[PDB]
Amino acid sequence: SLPDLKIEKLDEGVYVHTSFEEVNGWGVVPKHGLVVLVNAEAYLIDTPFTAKDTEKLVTWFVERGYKIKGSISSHFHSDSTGGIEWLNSRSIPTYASELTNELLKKDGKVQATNSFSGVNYWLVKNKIEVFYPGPGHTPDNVVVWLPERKILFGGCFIKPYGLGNLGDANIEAWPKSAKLLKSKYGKAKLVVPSHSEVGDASLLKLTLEQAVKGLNESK
Ligand SMILES: Nc1nc(C(=O)O)c(CCc2ccccc2)s1
Ligand SMILES: [Zn+2]
Ligand SMILES: [Zn+2]
Repeated sequence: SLPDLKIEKLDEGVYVHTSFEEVNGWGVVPKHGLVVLVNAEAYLIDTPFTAKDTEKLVTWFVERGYKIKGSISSHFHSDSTGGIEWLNSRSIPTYASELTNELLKKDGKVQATNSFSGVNYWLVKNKIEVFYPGPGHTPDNVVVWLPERKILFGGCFIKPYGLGNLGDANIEAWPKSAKLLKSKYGKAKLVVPSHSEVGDASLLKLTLEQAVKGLNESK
């Protein structure tokens, strides 16, 4: 009996969707993703945990005149991919990196129907960019950049106050990856993490600090 899916305007044409799980040992965890509008078309940046919540989310925007053109999953964990099966079931195109789909397959999960590879990928040319900084929270994690309003979705890689679940993490690489991300995206106006509140580009420095600290206090 946890809070319900929330949808909230972040900037013009950019919405944050927040869904909720109770995870043993952590308590209630929020999960943020985005819905990005381009004309009468909406793009999901990460899916909620469940089919149910992905249905709610899609319907919210359809009922407002938008076609759901596709969704992109920042990494293979359920908090980014839990809605792929329902989106596939609706013939909404789903995008994940080639590395994420191979991890979905190995984890016994349904994969995204469209895959991409490389450091930079345009989901929508000059409007929605995907960037791979390196392994960190997971081997596959990517971030999503909106050049318009200078908004960076960092997924579960942006971890300003603690790294979270390290089961699938690479703590060796994470400081390397986080320095790179800070370098590329220092001029972001807004940075959206998966599990804490939106902030500015200082969240990139905080993440780098948390990655260094986790490497150091790993010995
Ligand atoms: N679905 C969930 N993802 C994660 C994750 O680490 O990405 C969870 C751990 C909770 C946590 C999140 C942020 C900072 C500290 C702890 S739960
Ligand atoms: Zn994760
Ligand atoms: Zn997470």
